[PDB]
Amino acid sequence: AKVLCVLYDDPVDGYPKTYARDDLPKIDHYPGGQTLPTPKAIDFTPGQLLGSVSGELGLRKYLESNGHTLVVTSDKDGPDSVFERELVDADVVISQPFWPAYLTPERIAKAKNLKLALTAGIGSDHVDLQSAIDRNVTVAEVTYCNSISVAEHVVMMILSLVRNYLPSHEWARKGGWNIADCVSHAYDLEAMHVGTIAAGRIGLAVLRRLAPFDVHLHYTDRHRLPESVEKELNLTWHATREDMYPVCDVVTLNIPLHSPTEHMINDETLKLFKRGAYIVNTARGKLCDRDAVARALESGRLAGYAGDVWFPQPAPKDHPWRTMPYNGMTPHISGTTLTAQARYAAGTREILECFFEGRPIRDEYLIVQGGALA
Amino acid sequence: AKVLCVLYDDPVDGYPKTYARDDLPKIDHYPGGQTLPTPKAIDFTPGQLLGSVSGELGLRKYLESNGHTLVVTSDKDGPDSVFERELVDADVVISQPFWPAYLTPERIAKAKNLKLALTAGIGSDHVDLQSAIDRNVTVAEVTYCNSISVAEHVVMMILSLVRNYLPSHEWARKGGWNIADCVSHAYDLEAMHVGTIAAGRIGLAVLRRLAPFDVHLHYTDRHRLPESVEKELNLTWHATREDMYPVCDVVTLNIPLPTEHMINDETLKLFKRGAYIVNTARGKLCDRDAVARALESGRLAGYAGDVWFPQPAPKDHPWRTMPYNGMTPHISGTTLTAQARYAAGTREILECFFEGRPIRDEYLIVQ
Repeated sequence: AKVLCVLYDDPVDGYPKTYARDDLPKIDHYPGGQTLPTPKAIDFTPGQLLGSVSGELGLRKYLESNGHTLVVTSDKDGPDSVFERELVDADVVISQPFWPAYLTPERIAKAKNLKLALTAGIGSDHVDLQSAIDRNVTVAEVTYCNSISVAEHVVMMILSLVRNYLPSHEWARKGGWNIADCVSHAYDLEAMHVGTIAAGRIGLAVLRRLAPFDVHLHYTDRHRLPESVEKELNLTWHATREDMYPVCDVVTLNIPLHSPTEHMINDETLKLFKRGAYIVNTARGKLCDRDAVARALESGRLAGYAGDVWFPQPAPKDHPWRTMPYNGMTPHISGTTLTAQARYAAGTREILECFFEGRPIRDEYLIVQGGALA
Repeated sequence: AKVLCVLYDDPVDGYPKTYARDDLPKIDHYPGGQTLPTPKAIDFTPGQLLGSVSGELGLRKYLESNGHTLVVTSDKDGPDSVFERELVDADVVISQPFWPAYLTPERIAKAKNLKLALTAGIGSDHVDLQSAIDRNVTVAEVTYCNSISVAEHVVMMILSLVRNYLPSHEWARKGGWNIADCVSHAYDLEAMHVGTIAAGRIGLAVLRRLAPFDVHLHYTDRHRLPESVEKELNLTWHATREDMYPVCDVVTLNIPLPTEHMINDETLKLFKRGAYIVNTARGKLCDRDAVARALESGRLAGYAGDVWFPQPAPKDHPWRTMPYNGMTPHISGTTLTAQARYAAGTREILECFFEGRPIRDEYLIVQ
């Protein structure tokens, strides 16, 4: 079988020979009881860069020693890409949400051998599920692999925005001091009101991490949490987003998106936010209208905006979110720390081991199986 | 009475006319039950810049309407400074740890009217306590005013170091993308081992905030915590600092912090490869060049903090540009929120002092 794996580029100075640490902290299960990936062996050392082209998710020795071929590339866009060329006979397709190879209906029609579409990470919005069903293609992902990673990124960005960390650090780097210039936009997070639009794996990990900061926690969702959990973390429920925005000092947008309406945060909806509110958006770039946010930060209606998702993606070099006032942006990297890479590389092999050996793939990994959802 | 108050400079662009928000979140007491400052009135709006010379801690109308003198200045260094010249007849001296007016024994000897040395904030290391004791000068501070602020700064700096936030943000700002350059030095904080050198108001606030991240918490101190509290956060006790270093992925130095170059080339050999240090206690707790060398060789994966030696740091201080630093200027306990609290506390203390009523017990260092 031919396995076609799309990964992002190597570092500027080349693939790393040495790393900052020797191993990763021991973790056994996710919050809720789901165990970490359980392949029968790995050919990488946890902590290596696996999501880049030279890392190959640690898969080559496993597949080549079993008679399979592995084609790794970063060229994924357009009909003339390496991906679309190798896709015609590819049995398995692997890519990450951070550098995704889209399986459009057109492309699936061209994939005459396709049997398995594997997401090295979380999310399958790049895969047309209807075409997979019609072609009996299995669609799986490594569920829960980086949910905690995203939650850490969010809490860090909340603190950085409220406390004015990034301009303050620049004063240190440029050789200045300027205490008053640092702190005239700096607040404590304590006792602020923080709300999340979804209480999933990410949203609930964020809620638990914000609690000891003595903030007032709010949330909306499709579906309420048990009042067991609402009691434990002393949460306020809102039936709609719009009911939650005006009471919140900080709003975080994560997945799952109940109603993915593009531009659901725009100039009109931003009138519902308190003056000087903060938004942290890791869900999707087009959830917020690009210029409404930029206007809001330049006018002071928003006191800060941070996130790692953009539109378009990757962002052009003059994207306003790169340099607008009081932004805490990073590239799309939050769920691909070296730690998260070890988990979804292990999960990728566990899925490939189950697939090639004819064993059942984990129930929680499956999105589409044998011609229907799973 | 003449009140001499030293504050830091206004912003480069001038004193602000408008602010990012209209008010501050309501807080009633600190962890432990101590209530926030309770002056009989404040003449400022919570959220204004009060720690700069034009902010004046909101005090001028209060002191001038009562017949007092108020001299505000930012010139505090050397014998020819406004502070040292105005100090000879000063009854009250006020300054913040972030821009401290040092009360040396020489200066205290020159202050023939001095009766109260007030810290707009926490800490009196800039005041020679023996000279204050020998001369019946009261030393007071606004206890607990910014302990939570510092603790937030520490957890924020820990996350930024482990996840490589600042180089990642720099790639975005410069127009790059470079996912692998961002994340080839980025890890999760979950399940790491984190230890603190002191479990005081700050150190214990840091521990409580790290707990839901599923880290393994360690600590040393002069006195153990109650086993009620050691349990709540699954703390591991260490009798000495040295015993704590080798098990820690992250080490934080907090006050009340051998306390002078206790982190040096010999001591750094006790740390795990890829350890992170966050130092908000004092700049000299760490040897300046031993830390930088450790970052250049890869023994340390990150160092962040807001305290330096010397202070303010000269423009070529190595900590400004060394690899994997998360430094800020000395600002962690002077957010607008903390300013509102210790400006109110400063007035509460001055009201008690001039009216002859007892100062709060928890405010007093020397009486």
